[PDB]
Amino acid sequence: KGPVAKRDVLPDPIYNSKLVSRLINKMMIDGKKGKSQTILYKSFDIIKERTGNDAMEVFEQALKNIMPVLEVKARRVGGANYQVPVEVRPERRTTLGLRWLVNYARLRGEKTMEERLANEILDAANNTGAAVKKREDTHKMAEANKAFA
Amino acid sequence: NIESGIAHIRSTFNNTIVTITDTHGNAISWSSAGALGFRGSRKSTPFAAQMAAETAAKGSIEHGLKTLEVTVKGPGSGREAAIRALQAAGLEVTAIRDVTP
Amino acid sequence: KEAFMEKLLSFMKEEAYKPLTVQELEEMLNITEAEEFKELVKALVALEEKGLIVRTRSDRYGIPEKMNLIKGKISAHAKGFAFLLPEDTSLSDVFIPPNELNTAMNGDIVMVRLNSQSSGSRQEGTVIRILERAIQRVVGTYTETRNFGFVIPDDKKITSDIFIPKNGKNGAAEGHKVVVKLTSYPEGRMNAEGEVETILGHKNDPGIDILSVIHKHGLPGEFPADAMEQASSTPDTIDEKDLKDRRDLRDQVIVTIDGADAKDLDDAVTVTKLDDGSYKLGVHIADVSHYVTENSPIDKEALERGTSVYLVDRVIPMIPHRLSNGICSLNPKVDRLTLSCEMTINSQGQVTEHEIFQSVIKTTERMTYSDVNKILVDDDEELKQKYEPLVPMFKDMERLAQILRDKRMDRGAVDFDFKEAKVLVDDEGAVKDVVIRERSVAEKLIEEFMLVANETVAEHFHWMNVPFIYRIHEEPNAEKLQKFLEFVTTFGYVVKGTAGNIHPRALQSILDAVRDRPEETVISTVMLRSMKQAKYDPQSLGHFGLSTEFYTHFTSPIRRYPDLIVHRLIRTYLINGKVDEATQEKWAERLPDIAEHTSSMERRAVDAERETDDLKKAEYMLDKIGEEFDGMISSVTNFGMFVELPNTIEGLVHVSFMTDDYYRFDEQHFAMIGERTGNVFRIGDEITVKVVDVNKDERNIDFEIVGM
Amino acid sequence: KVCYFTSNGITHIDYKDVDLLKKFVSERGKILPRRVTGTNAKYQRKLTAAIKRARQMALLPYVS
RNA sequence: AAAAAAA
RNA sequence: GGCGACUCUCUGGUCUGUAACUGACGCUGAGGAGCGAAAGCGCGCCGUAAACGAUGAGUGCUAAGUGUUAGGGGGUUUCCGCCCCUUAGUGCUGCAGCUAACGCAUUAAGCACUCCGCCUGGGGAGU
Repeated sequence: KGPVAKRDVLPDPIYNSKLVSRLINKMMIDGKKGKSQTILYKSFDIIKERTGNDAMEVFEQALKNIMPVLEVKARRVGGANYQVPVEVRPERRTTLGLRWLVNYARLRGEKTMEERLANEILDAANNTGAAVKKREDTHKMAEANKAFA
Repeated sequence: NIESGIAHIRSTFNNTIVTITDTHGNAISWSSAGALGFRGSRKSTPFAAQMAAETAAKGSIEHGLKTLEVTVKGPGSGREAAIRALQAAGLEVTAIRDVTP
Repeated sequence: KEAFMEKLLSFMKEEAYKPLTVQELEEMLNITEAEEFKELVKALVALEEKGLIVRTRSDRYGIPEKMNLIKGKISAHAKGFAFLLPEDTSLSDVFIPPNELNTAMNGDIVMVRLNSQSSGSRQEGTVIRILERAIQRVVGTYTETRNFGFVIPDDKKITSDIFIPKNGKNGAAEGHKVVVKLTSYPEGRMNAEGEVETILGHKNDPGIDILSVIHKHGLPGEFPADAMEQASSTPDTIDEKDLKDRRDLRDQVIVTIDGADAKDLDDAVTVTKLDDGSYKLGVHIADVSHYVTENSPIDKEALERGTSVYLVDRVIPMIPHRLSNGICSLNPKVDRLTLSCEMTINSQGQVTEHEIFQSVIKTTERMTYSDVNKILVDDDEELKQKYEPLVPMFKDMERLAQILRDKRMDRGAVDFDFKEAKVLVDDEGAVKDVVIRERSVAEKLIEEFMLVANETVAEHFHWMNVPFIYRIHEEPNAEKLQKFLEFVTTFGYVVKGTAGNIHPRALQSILDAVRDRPEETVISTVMLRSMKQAKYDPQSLGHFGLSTEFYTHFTSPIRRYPDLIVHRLIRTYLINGKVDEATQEKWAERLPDIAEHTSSMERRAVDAERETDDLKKAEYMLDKIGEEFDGMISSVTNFGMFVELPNTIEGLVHVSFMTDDYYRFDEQHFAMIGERTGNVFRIGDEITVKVVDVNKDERNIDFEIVGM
Repeated sequence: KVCYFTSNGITHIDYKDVDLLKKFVSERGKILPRRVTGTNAKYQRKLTAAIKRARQMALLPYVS
């Protein structure tokens, strides 16, 4: 009945960003937060070595481009079947940002995850790749059925 | 070339037709919400009825009308906006008359 | 089809393009054939579907992209939503959902993106940008918590509590009404933060309720020290030097007719009947421009004040009490400087001749409206005997005022005679009674004399063709009037005209037909709601409500800054003869800003006076919980219906209290219809209500239906 | 809300006095109820007839 | 809710 | 049973006021005679029908308080105007009483008297 409070994660110790921590917890498998803490700190050294920019400048830019603005929600009142355009709550923006970032990074062709995650962030930051596309995809779809809401 | 005429407005829940006639009921011109490309909910609205009265009126002004008697039919929302489309098009309204059967 | 759509879009893409209707697009494109008209409607629908144009809910097509947007003012609601009021008043209001406000507060000038689809009857939009912030200060009740304070705003349109940090308390205690200054606006999930600028007092202390309203609106407080020094140095009597170049009218029979409690006597009048049967009317107004000179301390303050504000328990005056009540006031049987307008008026109410000049008067008697009515109407022999020399003049004044009224109504003026409340308070500011304000013969007599003075001055200066200030009332909003015409047609009242070209006499042709009917009050009320507000302007654009081409305010300079300017321009152009190009250009530059400012200060005033009345009306009904009253349905909505009592107190019947049936709102008929019972509660229906609850803080009165 | 005819001492409502009658019909021409007019039942009956005689002789309309 | 006007 | 457009012709009854006249000429009414939803059917026959306030008719009597229809009178009031008083209904609420209860309560289902109709378990069977 009353919106449950989301669990207050700690800031990532080296970037002081609770966003970066949330990425670690998204990447973490079978409670192996160590593996994911390593992978990211390996991925962000890869970003900083290539770009020269701070990984935080790029990662926040990457999230901006992945983060959705409007989403499709199924509504079946009587008939309807209306894909109601819904504005993504700011917490659900980051959620879907980090989910897609990680989900598509794992699917990439590169050998190691630290490189795969680095390259997906670098592609996301350049407003390209697959995770940015996925946001576009649902917006193209939300624009397509924008007649409802 | 006739001056006095009736403006028969049939405002239904689906549509608003506006014929304009002479005193003998011979049709000078007409226009409907459906004739102006409105469809579905839009045909019912008083905006389409207003707009249907204008194109009907501007058709009649060519034939050279000046005064209109008005007859309204039906339960639609168009009659008030359509009539004020006939006074706004230029043709003076002598008398309205609800002739809903 | 595509070439025509492009040609329409290019036309709308021109920099001079404003949003136009289908008819205004038809005229502008010179479409005369019926088939080209079909093309246009088909092009407009196809472009609107593509989102390349947007129809506003006033049926005006605009290129969104040059906006994708509409610039306008936020009008917030207490339930967290808002409307955009566009700058272009021809455009319709855009609904803004609470989630789409994006930190925009009540009154903020914003840019709103238009939503291609709507979830209701009106066009939706999202606030993309805030161009100007309206609210900087907030009045509210301070509440104390363990480690911080908050202030609950008195403006309920501010739906979030203002966070006061522990250092921004500045001595405010639990229950104190407080003036907060906003240090931060709401952002994301954070409320606004602010610091307590001023403590007004405790909310339960006498007069703090009205003192919270004064501060809410930002009404002017104490006079500056230099203004009060100027006032205290101003002589209590006329200097002999000031009698030079003034017409001596001290030997004439000149009277003031005012309220019994009035001390700021602006006007004094005389009427002499001439041998031919024409009347000579003298109107003699307080020469405030003499005492208050241009760029004086009082002048700078009066401009800032713009008008006197008349709240329930007090008056906030435009000029200090030493001048307004002392040397400017036309006090009885003392010499007073005036600026006169003297008028010979024929048997049809036509001003054949007039003169405007400076004079000195000595008023023969200070009369009251009550006394003048008792002489004329009640035929009171005791008062006639008391004022035996003045009775013949009063009878000539009555006849002349009737003459002027007849011509006024024949010209097609709209006599809007509604029952206004007068709240009666005691010395502590507690409500004693709420009575109807009745306009008598004596008030309608002076009204006509100030009106004919006010038109006469306005006509004189129009033809002189010099920079001047007018009191204009523009033609009503065609959409608002179109709705009003539709409304009265349900009661049967058919009006001759269209909403774009109505003559003032047409609307009166309604108010007469409804006179002494149950539906009078509400048709009256809804007619008002379709009218524009009158403002000040340097162009003589006419006055719709009075059905006149020339009108200004000349007759009340003590309490109106536009009248005090009219006095200066009279002294500049006629008396001093200063009609030079450098004088004209000086006034031509200043009058637009003055006219805009004083018009703002008037609206501010009227809003503030009302708010105090509605507060004290609510205070009055606190002790009437459980009592039954007859009333008349003054407004119906989807949530309930408002009920106006005989004293002009209004309340809500909420639909929850209508327990006998499920009631559906009919928007066209303005009626709540029971589904099962078939009970119909319409606008204008007399019902008997009972007082259920009264909230003074919110100004709410809550009824239930006893019987029809 | 007083009855015009008990007020103005009017025993006989005549169908020919159109302008009087016209004080009691609607704008559509329908007969105004007694409630709304404040008329006496007696006279309302009287009036009503008058009107129906007036409407028959095309002095008043049936439908405006 | 909503207007002149007046004060 | 019933009776709602308007006008006219013709005709029945009702109430209010005065008491000039008549002088108990009244009341009920089996039978009979007439009228009579809806039909039924063939303008006639038909003649029964929640044709049931679910309450014969008549009269006298027994707290109020309030609304309405048509009247009468008084008060001041010019007159409206309220106010008071009454009569004939038509309504609500509610004593005393009555009821098995529910209710009825001066429009009694209260207290009395006259006359008529009508009932005496359910079903069989209104056969």
